Amino acid sequence: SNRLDGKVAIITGGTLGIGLAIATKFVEEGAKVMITDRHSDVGEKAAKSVGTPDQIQFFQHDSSDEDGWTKLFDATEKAFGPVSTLVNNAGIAVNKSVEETTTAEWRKLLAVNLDGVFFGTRLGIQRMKNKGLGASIINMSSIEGFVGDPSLGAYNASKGAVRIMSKSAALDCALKDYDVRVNTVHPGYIKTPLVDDLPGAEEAMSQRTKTPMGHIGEPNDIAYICVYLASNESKFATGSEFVVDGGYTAQ
Amino acid sequence: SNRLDGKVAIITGGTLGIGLAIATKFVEEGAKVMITDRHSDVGEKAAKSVGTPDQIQFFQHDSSDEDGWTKLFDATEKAFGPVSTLVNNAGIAVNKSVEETTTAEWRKLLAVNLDGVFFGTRLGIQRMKNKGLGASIINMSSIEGFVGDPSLGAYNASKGAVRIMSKSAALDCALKDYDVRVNTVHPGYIKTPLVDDLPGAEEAMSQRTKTPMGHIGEPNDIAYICVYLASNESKFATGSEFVVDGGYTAQ
Amino acid sequence: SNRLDGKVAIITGGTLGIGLAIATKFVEEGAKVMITDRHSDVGEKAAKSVGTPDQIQFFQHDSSDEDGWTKLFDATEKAFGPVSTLVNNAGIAVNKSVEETTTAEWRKLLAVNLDGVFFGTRLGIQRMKNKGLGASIINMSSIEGFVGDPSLGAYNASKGAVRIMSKSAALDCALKDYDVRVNTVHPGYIKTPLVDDLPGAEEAMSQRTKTPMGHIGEPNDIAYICVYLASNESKFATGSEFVVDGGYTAQ
Amino acid sequence: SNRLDGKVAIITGGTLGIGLAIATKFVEEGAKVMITDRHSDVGEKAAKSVGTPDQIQFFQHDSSDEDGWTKLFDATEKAFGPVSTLVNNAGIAVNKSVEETTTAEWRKLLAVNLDGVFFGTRLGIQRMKNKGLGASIINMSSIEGFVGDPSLGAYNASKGAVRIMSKSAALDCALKDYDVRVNTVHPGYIKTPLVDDLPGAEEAMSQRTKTPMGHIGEPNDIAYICVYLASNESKFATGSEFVVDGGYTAQ
Ligand SMILES: NC(=O)c1ccc[n+]([C@@H]2O[C@H](COP(=O)([O-])OP(=O)(O)OC[C@H]3O[C@@H](n4cnc5c(N)ncnc54)[C@H](O)[C@@H]3O)[C@@H](O)[C@H]2O)c1
Ligand SMILES: NC(=O)c1ccc[n+]([C@@H]2O[C@H](COP(=O)([O-])OP(=O)(O)OC[C@H]3O[C@@H](n4cnc5c(N)ncnc54)[C@H](O)[C@@H]3O)[C@@H](O)[C@H]2O)c1
Ligand SMILES: NC(=O)c1ccc[n+]([C@@H]2O[C@H](COP(=O)([O-])OP(=O)(O)OC[C@H]3O[C@@H](n4cnc5c(N)ncnc54)[C@H](O)[C@@H]3O)[C@@H](O)[C@H]2O)c1
Ligand SMILES: NC(=O)c1ccc[n+]([C@@H]2O[C@H](COP(=O)([O-])OP(=O)(O)OC[C@H]3O[C@@H](n4cnc5c(N)ncnc54)[C@H](O)[C@@H]3O)[C@@H](O)[C@H]2O)c1
Ligand SMILES: C[C@@H](O)c1ccccc1
Ligand SMILES: C[C@@H](O)c1ccccc1
Ligand SMILES: C[C@@H](O)c1ccccc1
Ligand SMILES: C[C@@H](O)c1ccccc1
Ligand SMILES: [Mg+2]
Ligand SMILES: [Mg+2]
Repeated sequence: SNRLDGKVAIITGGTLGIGLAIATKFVEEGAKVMITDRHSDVGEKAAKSVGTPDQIQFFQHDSSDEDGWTKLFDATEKAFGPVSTLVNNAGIAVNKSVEETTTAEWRKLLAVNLDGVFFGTRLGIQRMKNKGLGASIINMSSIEGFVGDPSLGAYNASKGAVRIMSKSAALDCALKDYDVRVNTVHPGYIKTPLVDDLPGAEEAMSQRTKTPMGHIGEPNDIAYICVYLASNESKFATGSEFVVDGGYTAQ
Repeated sequence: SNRLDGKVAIITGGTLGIGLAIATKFVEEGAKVMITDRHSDVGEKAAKSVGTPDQIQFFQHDSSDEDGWTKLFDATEKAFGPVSTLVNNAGIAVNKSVEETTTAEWRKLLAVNLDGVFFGTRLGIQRMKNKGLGASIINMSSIEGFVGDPSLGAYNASKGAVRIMSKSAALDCALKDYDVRVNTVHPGYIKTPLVDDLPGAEEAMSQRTKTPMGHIGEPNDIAYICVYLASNESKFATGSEFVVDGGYTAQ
Repeated sequence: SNRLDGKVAIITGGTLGIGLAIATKFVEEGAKVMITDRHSDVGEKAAKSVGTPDQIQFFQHDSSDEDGWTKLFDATEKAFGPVSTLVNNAGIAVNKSVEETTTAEWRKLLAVNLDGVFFGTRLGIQRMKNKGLGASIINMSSIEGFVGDPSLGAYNASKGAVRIMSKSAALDCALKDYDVRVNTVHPGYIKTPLVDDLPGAEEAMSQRTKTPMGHIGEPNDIAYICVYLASNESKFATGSEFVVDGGYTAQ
Repeated sequence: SNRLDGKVAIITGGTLGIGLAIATKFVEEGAKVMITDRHSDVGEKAAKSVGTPDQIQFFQHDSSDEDGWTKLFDATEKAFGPVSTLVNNAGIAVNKSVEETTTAEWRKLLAVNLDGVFFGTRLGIQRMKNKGLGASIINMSSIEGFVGDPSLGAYNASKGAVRIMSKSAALDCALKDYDVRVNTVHPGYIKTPLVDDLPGAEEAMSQRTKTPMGHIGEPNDIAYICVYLASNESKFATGSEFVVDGGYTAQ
């Protein structure tokens, strides 16, 4: 209760799975939230399922859309006042090795997972700096920002990029006394309705050679680390990586 | 409020600075706490300053004392019921390079910072495994478990050891379904009454070439990450390192 | 002598500084080498300065140019036989924070430093797999693939991407028995004619708070680690990062 | 040929497996070598198998024996002149989890793997500093200095300690202009006569979920990275970790 009192958050890809759980817990802790998706049908339903409009709203936007990012911040501030918190959660995957990645696949994934995170981080710093908000940018950067996977080549590129670009942003914000922190969160495998629709995936993710806990996580596992990072409890954490992975990367 | 309801925690070196703040926040969140120190004069005063005995007690014990560790767990369970949470926070430093470290200094520091953490982790696993407690062992492993410092040679050895030994323990507990998680916390420089008594230290720690935020942290900065790790909010986090350092290691 | 006997190497940006030294040592160790640059005036002069045409040639190509990559491999094989070794060394920098990076700057840097490395790695795997060549792809991925720099935001993104994308490629090549290794090299600051033309840069790079050795490196420092990685001496090294930085990242 | 001309090296545990291969390649490259073991029967045979006495000798010494370390340096200098190079390779393992490690096991393993490496590094700095030797201390610090293993608890502690203590030493030597570098080498699984005597071990080590190359390494794989680190080719490498692991840690 009340751990995010006063905060105003944007959560990209906030309509499903991890993003939806972040949104849910953010509201529970007193934040106002704007969630996004490119699909209005998913997004309108998502917001109402979490709370009322004084709590949470939806804004249609593809995170790869640079100009839209500006529209999104303006809509959030109109609704709730100045934005304090940004969670760059929208992302896609391609199940190709580097060798078998088409250039179109490469460009499409980087547009969402890398360009989109850049656009959001850049704008967030500009919009949040120097306002006494206790501002926090949380970038989703994966276990696949630490280790490779032979069939996630472009995804690995994007997650390693986010991991280190976030450090750059963290450092500049700290050195300039901007009152903006930047950190990354690195989920392991998480159970969602989507993973459920991939036959055998959860079982495969749960083998001990993959996740030593022997099972995969839940959306709220990622929500709770995001609450900590969004809150003023984490006012001395910047430039760091927060891993919640069931032991995946420990072996 | 209530984030640690039902938990029973031991915090070594829990009478001052970081440990005292962990203890304070743990009680605030509903945990019962046993704090330790080798000095009874510091410890008795510390516990009363935080809460009443149904909340928090003191047990005299040097973490390097293997047999005492057993006494400590028994006293904690007598007071509060079965222990769920262990924070291995006791530690010392020597301001010597590797070259200038005496063997006596080496052995003394390893006895507290490495042997003590081993004894606590080993016993904690034995005492906590298989009880449905949502058990959590939090080992303090420093920014100096990631980077070297030319004048902290033995300290660096100890912190690197804790960092990776904790992964081992995490993995075995996960693979065996013990219901015990093991993680490390890595503070940067934190302001305490002790740092204050070291002339020039805070200023030195606050230079941008050291801590990019331009200031050092506070004890509660470490308390709040420990609350997260002790709580069931972090049930999918094991084998990982949680850094709260003002950007120190990001550059 | 003879450590690269039989090898046929492409070195992008092989006409100056680090790339030129890699080329020089590669020839000295028996490799045939094709160096590239987008500028024919630099490139033709560079090759002749190292050796004769049976040893080393130049091919004009911007590493961001996807179609050219194909032309480059064909020209190298025409000259020297099947390519065994690729050093993705071409790169650019922008001295902007994330906040102050224009979208045009972002795209331009990623085109060279990320897309170019992807194109080369992807093609190299296809062209080198399954030929008994002891093939090796060496990707230049910087100290700035480990730590952030407040004024190198896009560069940091690119280097973190290369760092982890290379692991993906390494893993897939290993799992498929392709006889291709992929590793990254991470230079610290190196003295070149270019650094010399940046007033104050070497001195700034040589402060102990930056490079603890108190001086910066030389091009041959990077050449020698590349010889090791190109050679069959390193036949069990894949998916790893090789740092040569004067201690920069150790503190 | 000649890459270690003039060098005088001590290699602890230099009589078998990895250490023996390091010794072999060091002699081939022009170094004089003193190898150690606690067992004179293994050691005398080992030296003669590599070369003559003007090349390589044996000195009986347990690396956990502090006073002996002094005897060892004196004997090496008597034979060959001032020592330039130290490879701290002696080590033991215990196949126990943290939970199941006895205190006697803990102390015994730390005595060799941690205390021994400390004693050698400390003495090496004192004996090598300020002599224009291009001195290099190479500490064997394992894949198990990066990742945990549930059945190698004490070993993990020791290897994480070596990993970070070496950074400390590297930094102090660099800052003080000692002309001593300190780096760590991190082998994955390597085939030796000992591994061969552990039924099923190589096959187990070679599963793709362990070593993605699908096989384990050979002793010379570690020898060649040590030649690079001992040589002046690596004069700008200090405080770094060199991993040769078949992809083990990349996934
Ligand atoms: N689910 C897992 O097992 C898992 C594992 C590792 C990492 N991750 C990462 O965690 C993050 C969140 O996962 P998730 O559960 O919300 O994903 P999800 O699999 O449940 O669904 C995909 C999500 O991505 C968002 N999205 C995709 N493309 C978008 C675009 N162009 N614009 C805006 N939004 C877009 C959608 O809103 C959607 O919620 C992602 O970045 C993902 O890469 C997830
Ligand atoms: N204060 C900082 O700036 C800082 C910076 C980096 C890391 N750390 C680490 O954080 C942890 C906690 O710091 P702190 O503020 O509580 O320390 P502190 O400097 O305030 O005081 C030392 C603490 O260590 C404990 N301690 C020392 N030796 C002990 C022994 N033999 N047995 C039991 N307890 C013992 C004491 O209880 C005391 O509270 C330590 O492990 C320390 O190494 C602290
Ligand atoms: N010089 C340093 O201090 C330093 C420090 C850290 C990292 N690095 C990295 O090391 C690598 C090599 O450095 P360097 O000394 O050769 O660089 P350099 O500064 O001496 O010169 C730039 C080099 O990049 C190449 N290049 C740039 N854009 C290119 C393009 N579009 N197509 C083809 N080639 C292109 C050129 O051939 C040129 O040799 C680079 O990737 C750089 O990012 C260098
Ligand atoms: N062989 C592998 O698969 C493997 C895998 C990972 C790490 N390592 C590490 O690599 C290093 C070298 O391996 P190896 O092949 O030489 O070992 P080995 O298994 O072949 O034989 C053990 C070696 O350790 C030395 N040794 C053990 N205790 C000693 C003591 N008290 N004093 C002096 N010397 C002692 C012996 O000389 C012997 O050569 C070791 O530190 C080991 O921990 C080996
Ligand atoms: C790593 C995770 O995001 C994932 C990617 C592709 C397919 C399944 C899971
Ligand atoms: C790293 C921190 O624990 C410290 C150690 C010695 C002196 C001051 C601070
Ligand atoms: C990191 C190195 O490549 C660099 C980048 C920009 C300016 C100077 C040096
Ligand atoms: C990690 C390696 O040194 C090992 C340890 C114990 C048994 C087998 C192999
Ligand atoms: Mg640093
Ligand atoms: Mg792994």
